[PDB]
Amino acid sequence: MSDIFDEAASFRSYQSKLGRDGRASAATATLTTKIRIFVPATNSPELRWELTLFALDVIRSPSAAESMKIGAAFTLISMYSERPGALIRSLLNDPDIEAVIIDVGSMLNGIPVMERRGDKAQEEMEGLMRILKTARESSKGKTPFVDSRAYGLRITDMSTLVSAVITIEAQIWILIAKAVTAPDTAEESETRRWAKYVQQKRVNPFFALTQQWLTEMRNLLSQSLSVRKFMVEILMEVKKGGSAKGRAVEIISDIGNYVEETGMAGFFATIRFGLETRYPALALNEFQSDLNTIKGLMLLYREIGPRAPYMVLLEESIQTKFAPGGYPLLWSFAMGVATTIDRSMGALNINRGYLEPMYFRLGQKSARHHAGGIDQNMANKLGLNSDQVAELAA
Amino acid sequence: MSDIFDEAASFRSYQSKLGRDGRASAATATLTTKIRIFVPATNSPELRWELTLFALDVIRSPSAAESMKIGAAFTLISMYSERPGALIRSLLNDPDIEAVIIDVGSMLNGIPVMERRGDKAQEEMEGLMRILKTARESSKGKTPFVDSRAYGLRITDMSTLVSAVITIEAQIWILIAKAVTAPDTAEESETRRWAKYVQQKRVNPFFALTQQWLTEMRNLLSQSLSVRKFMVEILMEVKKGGSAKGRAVEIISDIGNYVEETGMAGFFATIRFGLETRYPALALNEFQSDLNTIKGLMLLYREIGPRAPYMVLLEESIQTKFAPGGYPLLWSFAMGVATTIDRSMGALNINRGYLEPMYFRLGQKSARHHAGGIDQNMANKLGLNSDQVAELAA
Amino acid sequence: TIDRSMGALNINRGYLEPMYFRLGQKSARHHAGGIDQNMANKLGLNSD
Repeated sequence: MSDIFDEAASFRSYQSKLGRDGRASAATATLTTKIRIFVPATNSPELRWELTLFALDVIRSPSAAESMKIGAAFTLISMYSERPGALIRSLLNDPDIEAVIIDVGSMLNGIPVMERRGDKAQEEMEGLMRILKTARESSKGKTPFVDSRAYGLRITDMSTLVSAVITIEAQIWILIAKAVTAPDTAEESETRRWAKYVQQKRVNPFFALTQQWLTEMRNLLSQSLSVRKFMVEILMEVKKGGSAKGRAVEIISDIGNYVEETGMAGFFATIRFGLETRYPALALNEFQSDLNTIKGLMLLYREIGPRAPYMVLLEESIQTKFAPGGYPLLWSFAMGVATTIDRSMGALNINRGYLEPMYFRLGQKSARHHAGGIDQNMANKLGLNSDQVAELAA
Repeated sequence: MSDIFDEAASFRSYQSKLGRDGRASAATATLTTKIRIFVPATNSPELRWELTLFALDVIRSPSAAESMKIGAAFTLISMYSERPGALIRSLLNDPDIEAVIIDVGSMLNGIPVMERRGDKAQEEMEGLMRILKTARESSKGKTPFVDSRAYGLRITDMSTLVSAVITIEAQIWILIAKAVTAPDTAEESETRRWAKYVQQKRVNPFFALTQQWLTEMRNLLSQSLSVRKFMVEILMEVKKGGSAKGRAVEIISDIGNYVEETGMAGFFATIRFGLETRYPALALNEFQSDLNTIKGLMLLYREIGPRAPYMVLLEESIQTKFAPGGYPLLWSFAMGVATTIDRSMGALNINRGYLEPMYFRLGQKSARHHAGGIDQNMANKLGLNSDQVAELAA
Repeated sequence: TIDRSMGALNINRGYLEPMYFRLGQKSARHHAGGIDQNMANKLGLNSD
């Protein structure tokens, strides 16, 4: 009767937020791995420039352990800040890892430990020379930068160091957008992002890392979740306005615009195209289930918090509930109108196992062959009967 | 008269929750079996790696007693946690078994009990040696891992131990989804999950157990209810958000996303297809009793609690009431409409004794030949008669 | 007529009243479709 078809509406709503309540215990505590991070102790450009040159080699090194690679990645990302140690410690929310911040101090060819020389210090020094030698020998004499003069470059001016650092920072931050969604199909948008900043003169193109190095870093960035968690945390904190933003932060925030809502195009295309742009072909006894699920998903996205857009980057388990497959019918209809309306929509890979071509065809017809689609008009267009015909005349 | 057909509805509602009230006594207390669990006392990677290798061997062993196999399974599942004993003790709700947590301490080829050597210890040592020898001899020299180098592999880095343990836990946790529903028809969805996690780089494919070991572990998991209860409790605790989630916890929750509502495809398919997607063929005076039963089942499911999705895993007696057989007509109608609508639905085995082919045919017709089926339109589609005709044309 | 399993039940009692049994048999199939009160308004359901 009347009561039924409404009990389920609450039942499906209740089923979504079934056990997602309360607080968990500390028993489920992940084992932690020690991560050694080399941060510059001082503000001297010569030390910082020599440090970021070292961090580039460690990432490019094939003999480097993964823990060292994470430390080099953390060293690079926090190079812009005047207090890299404070930034890492106050913006780390990774239960998987524990970070031991190491102030570099002075700077040799490698790094001087400068702590009880001879006692548990020489072996680390030999290891770093093995890291540096293997890193340089692995490549065919090719420096990480696309310009060989950018590697053996002496930096003593603070102005030059800052510009050089951002270019290394910016080129790294391009990769996060398509590091886990489709890392193989990258280097097209990444080059487009780099070209945009070069034309804006925000980045000096002299310090341009080669694509061989970028592939090595992107592979490291995709494998490791701790680096992604730290980099997402920076994005969220920078996104919060209120204070003055420096050149380093402004580029990071600008890059974060492309990073947001990544890896969830299937869900958002359904929202933008399938749900909005109201087509008379919506209520057809086969979308009401998907419409109800989509409505529940909106509340879940609002409930998650500020980490919702970067769900794929953090690999949240809640993301699977958002993926198409729980509402394949409306999603198939949604990309049916999406491919016809948006020219860019159509390069998306949607060769899933629940394509439902019949509903895809209906979406294709809905964009063009359905009707003109005049929604409720606040302005009274009493003589616009032919106006729709002229619009429909194409 | 008017009172009839409402008195009957209240009677059925009261009969559903007939005697499920009050609190039971302690007289009906099951006999408990001692279960010996070997947990790592320290955090040294070598000891934990040796312990998980021993657990793999014991599980693979054919001469192992069932209690030893359950102990090995509990040892494996809790290896990721830094304090496995606390995790097991604080997440155990099994009246059938009592767990005696044993801190391993040091590690020989097997495990040193290190408690009054010579007194009631040498027999256990020789028993464990027999277990290991039988496990190694039983297979044709084949290690549990698909790579022979992964077995005799020395682990001293914490990161490598974490990665290997994560891979082993993931491969174990794939089996729970289809361990009791259809264990024989597995190895397809399990392989799909493994491929998905490999493509996400969450699991290192080097530590991939062979399919023979996976079959043995799936058989053990299907036979035993205590392991299933422990893993369902872990899933429930992990599902509760609020705290930071590690890589192991994220993987476990992502797997539990697939685990939820397993073994109840008939009921939920009935809901989603027959109940929702309102078809003019619903109100037919042969579905009213089924609709009332379905409503009562919905209230029962809401009443059960957070264990409602995992009733088949825990083998709850309430599950039999949820199974089709109390509402075969609406279930058959929903199966027909689902098979016509959902392409994936149709690989389901529905060769029951209450198929009612007439209602299956009625649902098949209602899916396609019935009508366009335009529901209540909030947006007024004045001229959408031709739109409905075109939609029905397909 | 409705439940296939129902029919293995032994109902050979002394008060069978076949005339009312026959009417029940006709009620399931030959009586009518039996459209009950419809919360959803299906105006075009005459052919349905």
